[PDB]
Amino acid sequence: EVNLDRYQTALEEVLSWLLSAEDTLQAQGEISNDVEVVKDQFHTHEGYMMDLTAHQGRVGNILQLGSKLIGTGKLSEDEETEVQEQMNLLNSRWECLRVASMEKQSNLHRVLMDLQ
Repeated sequence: EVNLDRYQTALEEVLSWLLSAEDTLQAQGEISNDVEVVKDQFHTHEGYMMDLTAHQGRVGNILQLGSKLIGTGKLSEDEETEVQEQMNLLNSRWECLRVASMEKQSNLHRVLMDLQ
């Protein structure tokens, strides 16, 4: 029961962080025509990908905890359904950010190999 609570506490935290990191990526806007802003944008996004990587460990940890909870057989019908929906969401929201962050990294690095 404390498992099911420690899990759900980490889930809201990572999930919230995930909406925030989306927020951040979608505020960044467009890559600069100015090679000077671009380099800044590039070195900023590299700290973003460092941050991404660390939170990738948290997402997996919650995926492990969630799964094992299901696996114990010790969850009720509803409890299981919910842990199941939560991991869909965690999987899908993570992958959506992870892909856009990788695009951005590529577009940023490509536009600097060009211009800088």
